[PDB]
Amino acid sequence: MTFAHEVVKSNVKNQVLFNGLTTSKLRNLMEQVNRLYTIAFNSNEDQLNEEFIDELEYLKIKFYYEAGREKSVDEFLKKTLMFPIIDRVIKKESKKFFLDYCKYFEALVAYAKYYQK
Amino acid sequence: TKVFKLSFKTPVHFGKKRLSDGEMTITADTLFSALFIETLQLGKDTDWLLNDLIISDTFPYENELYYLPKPLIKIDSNHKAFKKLKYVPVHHYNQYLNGELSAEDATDLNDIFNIGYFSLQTKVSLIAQETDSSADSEPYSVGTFTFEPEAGLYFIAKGSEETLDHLNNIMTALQYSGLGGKRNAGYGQFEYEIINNQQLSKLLNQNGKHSILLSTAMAKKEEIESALKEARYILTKRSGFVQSTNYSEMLVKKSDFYSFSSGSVFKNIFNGDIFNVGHNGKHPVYRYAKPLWLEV
Amino acid sequence: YSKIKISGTIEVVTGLHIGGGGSPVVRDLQTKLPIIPGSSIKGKMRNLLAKHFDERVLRLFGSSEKGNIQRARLQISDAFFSEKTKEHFAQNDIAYTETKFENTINRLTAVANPRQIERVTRGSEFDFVFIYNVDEESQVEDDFENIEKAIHLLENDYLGGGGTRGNGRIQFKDTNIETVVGEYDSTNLKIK
Amino acid sequence: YSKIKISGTIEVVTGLHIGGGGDSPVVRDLQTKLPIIPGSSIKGKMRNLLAKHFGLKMKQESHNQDDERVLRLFGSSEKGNIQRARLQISDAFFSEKTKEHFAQNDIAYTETKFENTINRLTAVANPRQIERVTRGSEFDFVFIYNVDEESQVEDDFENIEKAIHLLENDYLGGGGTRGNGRIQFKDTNIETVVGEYDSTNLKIK
Amino acid sequence: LLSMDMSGIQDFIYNISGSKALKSLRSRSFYLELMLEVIVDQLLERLELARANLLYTGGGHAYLLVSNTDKVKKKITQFNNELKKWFMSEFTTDLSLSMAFEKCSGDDLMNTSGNYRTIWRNVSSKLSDIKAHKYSAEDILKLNHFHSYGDRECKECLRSDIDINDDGLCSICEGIINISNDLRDKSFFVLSETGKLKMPFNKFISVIDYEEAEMLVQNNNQVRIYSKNKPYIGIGISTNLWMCDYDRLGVVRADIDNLGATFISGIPEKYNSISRTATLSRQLSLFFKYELNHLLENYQITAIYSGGDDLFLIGAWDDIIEASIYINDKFKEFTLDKLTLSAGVGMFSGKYPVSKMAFETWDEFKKNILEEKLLVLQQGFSQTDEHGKAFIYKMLALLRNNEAINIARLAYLLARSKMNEDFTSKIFNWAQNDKDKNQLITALEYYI
Repeated sequence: MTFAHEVVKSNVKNQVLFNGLTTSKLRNLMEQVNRLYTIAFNSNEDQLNEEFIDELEYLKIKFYYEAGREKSVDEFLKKTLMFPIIDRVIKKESKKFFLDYCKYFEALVAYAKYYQK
Repeated sequence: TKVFKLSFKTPVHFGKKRLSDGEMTITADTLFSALFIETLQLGKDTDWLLNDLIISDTFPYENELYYLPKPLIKIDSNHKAFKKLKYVPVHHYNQYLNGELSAEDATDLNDIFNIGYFSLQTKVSLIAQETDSSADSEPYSVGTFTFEPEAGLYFIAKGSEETLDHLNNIMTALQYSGLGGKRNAGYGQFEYEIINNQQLSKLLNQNGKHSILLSTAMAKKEEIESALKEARYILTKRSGFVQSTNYSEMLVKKSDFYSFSSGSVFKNIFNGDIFNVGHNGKHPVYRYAKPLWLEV
Repeated sequence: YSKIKISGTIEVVTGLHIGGGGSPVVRDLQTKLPIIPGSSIKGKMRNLLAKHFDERVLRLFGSSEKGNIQRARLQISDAFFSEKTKEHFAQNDIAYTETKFENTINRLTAVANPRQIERVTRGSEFDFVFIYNVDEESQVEDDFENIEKAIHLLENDYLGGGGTRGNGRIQFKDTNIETVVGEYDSTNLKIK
Repeated sequence: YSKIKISGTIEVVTGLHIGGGGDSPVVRDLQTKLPIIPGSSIKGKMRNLLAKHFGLKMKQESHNQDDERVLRLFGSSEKGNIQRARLQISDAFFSEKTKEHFAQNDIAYTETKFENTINRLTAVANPRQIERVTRGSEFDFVFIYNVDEESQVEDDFENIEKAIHLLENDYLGGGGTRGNGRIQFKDTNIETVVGEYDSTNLKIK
Repeated sequence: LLSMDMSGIQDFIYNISGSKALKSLRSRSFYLELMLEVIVDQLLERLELARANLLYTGGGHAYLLVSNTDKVKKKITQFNNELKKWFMSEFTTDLSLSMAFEKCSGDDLMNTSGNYRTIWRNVSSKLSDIKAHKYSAEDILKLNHFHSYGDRECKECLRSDIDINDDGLCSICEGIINISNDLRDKSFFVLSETGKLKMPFNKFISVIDYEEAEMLVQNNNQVRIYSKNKPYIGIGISTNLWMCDYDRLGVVRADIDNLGATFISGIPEKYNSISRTATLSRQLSLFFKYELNHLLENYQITAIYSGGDDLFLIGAWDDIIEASIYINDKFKEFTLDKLTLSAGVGMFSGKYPVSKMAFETWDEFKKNILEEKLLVLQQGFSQTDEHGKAFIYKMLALLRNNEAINIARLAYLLARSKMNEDFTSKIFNWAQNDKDKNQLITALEYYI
């Protein structure tokens, strides 16, 4: 799944990235993921609380909405397999996999910020 | 004639001359002193554990290898690598005496010799007028050594079975006090294990014309002439202070004494003796000089 | 003649900072894991308890500088991370040591001067061991009371640097006392 | 010898920006990933304002030497007339009650306030984003005051009470003049933790 | 072939803990060296031999070519006994002299059968045999029986046996401090019956000026002139002895790697003439005692111990590193890339006991780290300010934890800076390579 993490360098075109994706339209996603990450940090056991799961549901809802609002972000989310990994995390209900996902998202975000107009 | 193996888990400072000086191994003198004073703290009878116990110097070990110090024999060839080497594993111990050890072999062994490292700890002292009024703090230094998780020290002892049991008890009791230097400062606790290495046991159980002094010893007055007939040896000045003897510690200090080092080779074996280095004290103070020979 | 062993854990409520290298912190030059050199514990304990008041201090830690030989009755070793803190942090992917940014303001200038202090992480636990060699049966209770007060003071005080400035508060948990040398009972001695 | 404990909570009226980590975040505890108020911040602001309260010379300002009373409270021990510090300011931790409250009502702990700036002769905007601890969140603080001289206790408490009031009207952290970080204290309390010294007549508003 | 050897170089040079570390060590090295010089000169005088007969001195070693007669051997016996008596009356363990000699015919000196190297190795083994048997039965019998009222250790001299008199100061140590003060300004030394330094043959060393040495020539006193590398003097017995006196901290210690082979085997089978290895020794000596003076001019360095194959230098960390590089290059020039040196530099806090610092202690380093990475990093940090130890220290943290997510973190952090894209990309590319990351880490650690 790390090929989707170094694909960001594979998506450096001419001179726009991800068809003009900017961190100004992705800041909301970072804040929402970080908010749930702190809740997962407070959680001690592996088995996630149901309210936390619904939080994941709201997260994916936000993902879909953001993809709807902006096209470059939509390309990012689809081309990086965001929705399948989100559903998988929801399926696994494990904290540790969730932290793995957050790290993946962080790598995506940071690498994206490295390349910007 | 069992041997004891030591683990620390907390660095210990040995030291030769100054608190910032650090060492890996200690000599039989310190060990005898510490075991003796631990007996006195237990308050048992010392005569039994005075003139019957035979102890070696301490020797470093690694995960599964035991070593001995280098015998000062005359080998006729490179004379560079051999100088830099101090300790030899039992595997090739007799091989080196024969001459089987190669220069590259010595290079290899020395390369494996990573059995700990040295460090300097800084400490500050505000018992002075720094806290009381207008003055400065007093930094000083100590030198400490951190053995690898499976590294430590061991000694080779012999005596009667009752002597060995008493030593067992005293060693247990000491396990929780310290050794080395700044014991009370947080250095030098140990848990020990008694292990019988078949190979080392054989090593102690050889017979030959030479003999390797494994301890810090010095013959009596009336044996030295016949002892020094054909030998290769180093003298090692032993000085130091004493604990709860007379009023002023800085006034109390055993006289500088000399003994052979731990790699000497002798032709004529001598028994040693526990020498009094005492004067102007309220009790005699004992320094240890009695050999344990490995006869080859 | 008996020895009493006191082992337990100490928790860093607000980050700890010893820094023997100094702005570093004390480490092992190999393991690179934070340790708290016991002598530091001893020094803080002594300063506190002495400030509580003298013979008793001499009995506890030992000086032998006035011609009176007594020999230390307490041995305090350094401590280390338990396996518990290490495993938790590796699992949760938490760095062991924090780097705090500080700043200082000149007056009549109002300029900024950046500072950096390495603090041990909040919540880590240290396993500590004390050894008390009871040289007098008829005093040990007294001594432990004193050691108790010492521990108690430390509970509301700090170790190391900047303790006025907001670091070094510790806590003591899971203290168990066992007799390990001699045949002296230890079922009634209590330290929190 | 006595040690006196002071407890209470810090209520953020308007957003707080301690922000020592440097976009431009706030200081966070690394075990919980939550905001903290490092005791250096509180203690230093208290010293600064309480010093400014009394007369300070230009030479005193440059050498950081302050008034005898504030200094005795906070300690300099720099040259000559040494004074061991007297009140240890501990850190602040994001209290449990507010953490539960925000979880229950699904409230972020920290906002990213967007701000702008109009440079002159260009009128051109250059934006910025700044993190602020959400208002109404509560920190727990602990102060430990030591009695190095029994005679002076109420006077030292009155001094730190004035510093507490000064902090409430002013601000901590950054953006203080721009609106960030006015705070208030709530549920203060005093209890003698060590010694035999009563603390009932003591009060801090 | 006669040879001499001091026993106790390191420990006696290295038990210094006082506040005069530079002043102490600089004089201690000189003192031991001069003890060697006075010893050998006394010997050469006794054998009625010429100063030419000395062939090499260095470390504690010295070599001479003397006659094969019985009387000579008796004299050698007597002198050796006397010297041992003096040292034992002095130090008893800290310093001793062992002397050994071997019979030879010049035919072997003609490298006739390559037996010149054999006699050299034989005398080396003989020297080690004398080192082993240092004292007799009666010697040590006195040694272990000497209960004497003594005071305590000289704070400068970590030694108990010698007797402090006032302010915790003994006598020999006190003279060491005095000669240190006069070592820089005054350059002339004189063997006198009354002096501040105690010499083995019941003699004393003082320091004088060139005019005082001329006055001693008019006095016709039994004096010898010992110098600070002063040539073209021609004043009485103008002996130009060689000693290199030039003046956190950095300490660099270096040793010739292939010096054991060079001194004996050197050139095989055809140029192993006694004169020829002598001239090799001569060149090495002159280099190590003259170029070491000359080259050090531009470095904030004081020369502490130079000679034989041992280089023990202390100074400013950056200056120490730079001069060490300079010295390696200069050596590789002067040795024509034939002899190599191994050297180490350690950074130690000031006011440390140097006796503990000493026991602590190429082209790859020069070209790659210093020449390439260090300069570009320096230029970048020159171009972008505010990048204090905070920014660099975050870099260090990022590098020190070698994990891929840390690679991403390093990328983002670099992005938040404002350094030229080429500079940030070079740092990122260097971080990717394990070797280049280790090199960049080293360069930046040097940066502070």
